[PDB]
Amino acid sequence: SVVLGRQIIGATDTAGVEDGVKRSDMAAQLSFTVPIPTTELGGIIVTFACI
Amino acid sequence: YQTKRNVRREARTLMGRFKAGKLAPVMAVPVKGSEGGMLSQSVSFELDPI
Repeated sequence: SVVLGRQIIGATDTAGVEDGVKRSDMAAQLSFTVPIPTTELGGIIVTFACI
Repeated sequence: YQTKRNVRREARTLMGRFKAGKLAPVMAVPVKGSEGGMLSQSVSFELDPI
């Protein structure tokens, strides 16, 4: 699990400066390394990614 | 019976707008009889573009 970071990009044109227009960008990275459990009949490893 | 045995906990986060020049209330924490402890409050400020 992780909480997304934030970066703010602000407009510079006249309309953006007066009104104060800005954007929020969110991104994250996740990775793991685990051993596979050996079984006589095998199995299926299903991965999920939920926001 | 008026002695501390257990504890309470409150965590209120609020957002709003208040006009300048006005004594605007923001929060009201209740305190009952025979109670005490620590209170920590924080308020941010952000004005419209000038």
